[PDB]
Amino acid sequence: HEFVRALIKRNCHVITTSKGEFNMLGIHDNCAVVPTHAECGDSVTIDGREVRVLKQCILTDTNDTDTEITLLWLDQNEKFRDIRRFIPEHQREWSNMHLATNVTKFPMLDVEVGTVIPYGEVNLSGNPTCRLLKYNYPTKPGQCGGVIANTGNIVAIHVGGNGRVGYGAALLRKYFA
Repeated sequence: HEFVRALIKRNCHVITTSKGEFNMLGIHDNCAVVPTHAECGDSVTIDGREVRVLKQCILTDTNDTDTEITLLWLDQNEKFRDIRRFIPEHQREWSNMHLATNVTKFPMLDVEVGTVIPYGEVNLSGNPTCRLLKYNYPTKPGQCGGVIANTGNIVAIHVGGNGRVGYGAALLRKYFA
């Protein structure tokens, strides 16, 4: 609510790649999360400036299936507010979740997507993607990277949809240990 808006303002940035504009969610220290299909390079445009990526980790499950989550370790002095304590340890169903992003098409957007349910593996644009949470909301192109959350629970980043539902990549605390 207030929590989600403060999260966007404090930890989120516009990342621009050849795939367009995405929301980038800082997690802790210099480590941020972006959708894997943003295809970030060795340096990324953040809030209109080139930022060098010290290390990139494309996260996979134990069968090497994409989670659609990529970790960026950024060459910056700033430290993200450590939000790991709000990131769940396991996949679970959540009620009254919001999608929030800040992007040219969707500036300071916050919308209620409702209930978020663990949904498993889905092929997104031909690529198998695991550990997705699904919400019955007609999410739109340009909302990728948006945060799926509510007060105290930071649960996914938005990574796809089909015009009727949205798929979020589950954020799990062990990713960020």
